[PDB]
Amino acid sequence: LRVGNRYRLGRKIGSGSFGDIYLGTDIAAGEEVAIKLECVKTKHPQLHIESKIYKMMQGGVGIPTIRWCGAEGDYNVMVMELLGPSLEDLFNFCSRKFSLKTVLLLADQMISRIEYIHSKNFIHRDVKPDNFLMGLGKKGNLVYIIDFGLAKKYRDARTHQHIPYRENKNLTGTARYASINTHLGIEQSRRDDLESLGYVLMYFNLGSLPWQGLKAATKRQKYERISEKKMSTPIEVLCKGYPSEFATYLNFCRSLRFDDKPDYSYLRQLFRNLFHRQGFSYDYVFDWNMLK
Ligand SMILES: CN(C)CCCS(=O)(=O)N[C@H]1CC[C@@H](n2cnc(-c3ccc(F)cc3)c2-c2ccnc3[nH]ccc23)CC1
Repeated sequence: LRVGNRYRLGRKIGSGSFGDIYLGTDIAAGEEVAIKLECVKTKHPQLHIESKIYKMMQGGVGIPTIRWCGAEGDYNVMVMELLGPSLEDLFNFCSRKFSLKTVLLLADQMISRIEYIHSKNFIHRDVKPDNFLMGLGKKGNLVYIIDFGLAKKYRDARTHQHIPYRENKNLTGTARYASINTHLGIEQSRRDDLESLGYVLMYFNLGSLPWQGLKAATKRQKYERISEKKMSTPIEVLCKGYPSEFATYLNFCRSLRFDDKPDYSYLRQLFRNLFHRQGFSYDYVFDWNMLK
């Protein structure tokens, strides 16, 4: 099917926080693209809201370029430059084992993406391996962040007024990577995006997390059981047998005040110093690059 007069819509490659993802073609420029379709007659319309967030992020390192946004037949449409596999897919493909070097390469960029998003007055609130994609081709060394479906302003663009402290709030993101505060029902802010990244990095290190695969009656009960496990697992127990840097990072995030601007620089320098002790070079040879 034609889309925006110059895009041909391919096959469904997967699914977003809302809407389905297709792998299409920019017929005119001969480039493969990604196309998010959302039903026009949907009760909870978002794509246009999401689009405006992607538009504010344009020109950022590790932000996918919008090609086109429109309505066509039954569908609202966003067309992005095509990106590669997610870190969840690359991790599955690497038998759920990343070398310390890959974890440190990823962590350096991922902190930087989260910092760029915070600089544009938004929190992500669904930091998880699925929402980081590697580029293709010459961009194969770049971690991209995607999916602003659950994202939200934390400060007014002009006044930089932080949102107010609120409690009694639905766990909206992914339970596995949620901050301890998020489980307590506190409004997500910058520190929470970074805590989540912290649980994502330890997931990369361990192959899983201790609160992963908990049985219960309902989703509601499972979340409580995850909260209970997270809060009763000390950070030094989670990170036992891994470099102290992972523990130091999570401790620093758990220390951050609701409205604190995090020291992104410090946290990058944390893993950079360890990178240098380990004698690794920043040559962007990830584990999946070594497969043959
Ligand atoms: C349990 N299993 C079955 C579910 C796991 C979830 S999944 O669906 O397999 N995960 C992948 C789906 C595609 C990917 N993705 C999600 N949204 C966009 C997107 C595309 C266009 C757009 F305008 C806005 C956003 C993409 C995506 C896919 C490929 N290239 C991309 N260039 C920019 C986004 C993107 C995330 C990774």
